[PDB]
Amino acid sequence: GLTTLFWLGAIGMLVGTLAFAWAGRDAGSGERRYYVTLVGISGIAAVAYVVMALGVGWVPVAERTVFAPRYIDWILTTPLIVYFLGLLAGLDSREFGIVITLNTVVMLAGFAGAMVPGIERYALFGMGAVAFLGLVYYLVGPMTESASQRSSGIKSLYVRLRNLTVILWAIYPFIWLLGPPGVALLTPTVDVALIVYLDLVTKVGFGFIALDAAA
Amino acid sequence: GLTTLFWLGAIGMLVGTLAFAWAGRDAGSGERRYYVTLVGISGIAAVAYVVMALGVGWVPVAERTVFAPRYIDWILTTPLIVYFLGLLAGLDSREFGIVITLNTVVMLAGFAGAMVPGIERYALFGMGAVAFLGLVYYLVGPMTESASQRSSGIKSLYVRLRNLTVILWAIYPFIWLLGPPGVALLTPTVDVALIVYLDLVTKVGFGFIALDAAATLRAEHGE
Amino acid sequence: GAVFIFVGALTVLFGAIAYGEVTAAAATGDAAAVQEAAVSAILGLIILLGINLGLVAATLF
Amino acid sequence: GAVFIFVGALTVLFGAIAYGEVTAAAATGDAAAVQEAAVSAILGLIILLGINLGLVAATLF
Ligand SMILES: *C/C=C(C)/C=C/C=C(C)/C=C/C1=C(C)CCCC1(C)C
Ligand SMILES: *C/C=C(C)/C=C/C=C(C)/C=C/C1=C(C)CCCC1(C)C
Ligand SMILES: CCCCCCCCO[C@@H]1O[C@H](CO)[C@@H](O)[C@H](O)[C@H]1O
Ligand SMILES: CCCCCCCCO[C@@H]1O[C@H](CO)[C@@H](O)[C@H](O)[C@H]1O
Repeated sequence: GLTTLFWLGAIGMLVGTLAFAWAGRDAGSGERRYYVTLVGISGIAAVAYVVMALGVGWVPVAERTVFAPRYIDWILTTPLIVYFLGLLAGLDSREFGIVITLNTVVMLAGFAGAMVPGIERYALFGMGAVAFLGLVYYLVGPMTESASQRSSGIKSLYVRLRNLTVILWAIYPFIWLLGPPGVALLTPTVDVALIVYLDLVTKVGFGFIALDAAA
Repeated sequence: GLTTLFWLGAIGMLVGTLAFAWAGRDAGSGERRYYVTLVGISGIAAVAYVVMALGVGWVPVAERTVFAPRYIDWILTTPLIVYFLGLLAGLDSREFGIVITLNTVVMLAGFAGAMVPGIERYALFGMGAVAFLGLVYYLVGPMTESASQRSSGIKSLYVRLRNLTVILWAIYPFIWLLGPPGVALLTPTVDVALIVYLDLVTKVGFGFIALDAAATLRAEHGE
Repeated sequence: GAVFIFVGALTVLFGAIAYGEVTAAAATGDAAAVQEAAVSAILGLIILLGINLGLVAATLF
Repeated sequence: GAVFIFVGALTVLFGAIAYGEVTAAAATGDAAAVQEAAVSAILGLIILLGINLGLVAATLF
C-alpha cells in the first residue's frame, strides 16, 4: 500500500522533528542554528509525506506516476542538509553558494527528468549525476579540509555526517534509474519503500547522530 | 546449474588447499600441524565437491534430493576446524573429546534429519541444534578462558577465528530449515549456492585469516 | 551492535513487502506479472542490502 | 575496504542466480512456478545479508 508507506514516512519524520525540537530547547547561541536546521529538514519532509499520503501531487506522466511532493521535498531539504554540513565545516557565503547551487542542480534535474518521456530524461539525469559528483568533491575535499581546521570534536562529527551523506545519497540515482523514472524495473511500491527508508536515515538518522555528538 | 556451483566449490577449496600447503612448506615444529590441519579441512571439502559435481551421491529422498557428500564432508571437516581452534586454545585430550563429541552430534543429526520424512526430521534437527549451542558455549566460555593463558597473539587469532566460526555456523541451520530438508522454500540451487559461499568462508577464509597472522606469531617469540 | 538488529528487522519487513507483491501478482494467474513483481523484489533487496551495508559502514567505522 | 567490494560483488552474483531461476520459471507459463522461484530468491537474499553482515562483523571488528 502506497498511502500506508507514505503515512509511515510521515510518522517517522514527525517523530524526528519533535525529538530534534525538544533536544534543542535549551540550546546556546553556538548550537541553536543546528537544531533549528534539523527541525526544518525533518519537518518539511513530514509535510511532503502527509501530502502524498492524502493522495495529493500524484502526477500521471506517460504510463508512470510521478510523486511531485517528493521532489519538492528534496529541492528544499537537501540544501538544508548541505547547510548543516557547511556550518560544521565553517564555510563562508561564497563557499555555501557553490555547494547549494550544485545541490539544487541535482534535485531539479531528477524532477525534470521524471516528468519527461523518452531519451531526454536520461540527458536530464546526466546533468544531475554530474552535479552530484561535483558536490561530493566539495564535501570530501575543500569542505573536509575546512572542517579539519576546527576542533577535533567538530571535525569528527563532520566526517561522520559526511560519510553517512555521501554513501547513502549515492544510492538515490540508482533507485531513480531502476525505478519508474528510468527502466521501471522496480514497482512504484518498492521504489517508494526504499525511498522512505533512505529519507528517514539521511534526515532523522542524520539528526540523531548529531544529537549524540553534541552530548 | 547445480554441477556448475559444485565445480565452483571444488575449485575454491582446491585453491585454498594448495595455498595452505604452500604456506606451510617451511613451518617450524610448533606450527606444522596447524598447516596440515588446514590442508585437511579444505582438501576433504574439495573431494566432496568434486564428487557432487560429478553427479555422485545425489540421494533421492521422497521428492527432495539429499547431497550425501555434503554431510559427509561436514562430519569429517568440522571436527578438524574445532581441533584447530582447540590447538590454539591449548586444550588437553579430555577437553578435545568434549567438543568433538558435541560437533559430531550436530553433523550426524543434520544428516539423519535430511534423510527422514515428517515430524521426525525436526526431532533430529532439535538434537543437532541443542548440541550446537553446547559447542558454542565451549567455544566462547572454557576454550576462550584456555586461550587467555597463552600469548596475546594466539588469543587474538583464536578470538578472530572463534567469532568467524560461531557467527557463520549459526547460519547453517536456518538454511537447513528453509531449504529442502525443512519446509523447502529455498530451491536446491539457492540452497547449494548459499552453502558454497558459507563453506568457502568457514574453511578457506578461516585458513587465510590464520595464514595472515603467522608472521606476527613468529615475531612474538623472538623471530 | 544495535545497528544489526535494526538492519535485520527492516530486511525481513521489506522482504514481507516484496513477498506481498509477488503473491498478489500470483493471484492473477499471469506468469509474466509474477516475473515483473519478482525482478522488482530481487533488485529491491540488492539495493536494500546496499543501504544496510552503507549504513553499517557509515555508523560503525 | 576490501570486504565491502567482495560482499557487494557476491550480492550481484547471487542476484543473477536468483533472476535466472525466476525467468526459467516464467518460461513455463506457470504463475505458481514463478512465485515459487521468487520466494526462494527473496529468502535467499535475506540469508545472504546475514552472511555478509556476519562476515563484516567477523573480520572488521
Ligand atoms: C531526505 C531526502 C534526500 C537526502 C534525497 C537525496 C536525493 C539525491 C541525492 C538524488 C540524486 C539524484 C542524482 C544524483 C541523479 C538524478 C536523479 C537524482 C535527483 C535522484
Ligand atoms: C565447512 C562446512 C561447515 C563449517 C558446515 C557447518 C555446518 C553446521 C554448523 C550445521 C549445523 C546444523 C545445526 C546446528 C542444526 C541441524 C542442521 C545442522 C546440521 C545444519
Ligand atoms: C544537535 C546539533 C548540535 C551540533 C552543534 C555543533 C556546534 C558546536 O560548535 C560551536 O559552534 C559555535 C558556532 O559558531 C561556535 O561558537 C564554536 O566554534 C563551537 O563551540
Ligand atoms: C597456519 C597459521 C599458523 C598458526 C600457528 C600457531 C601456533 C603458534 O604457537 C605454537 O603453539 C604450539 C602449540 O600448538 C607450540 O609448540 C608453540 O607455543 C608455538 O610454536
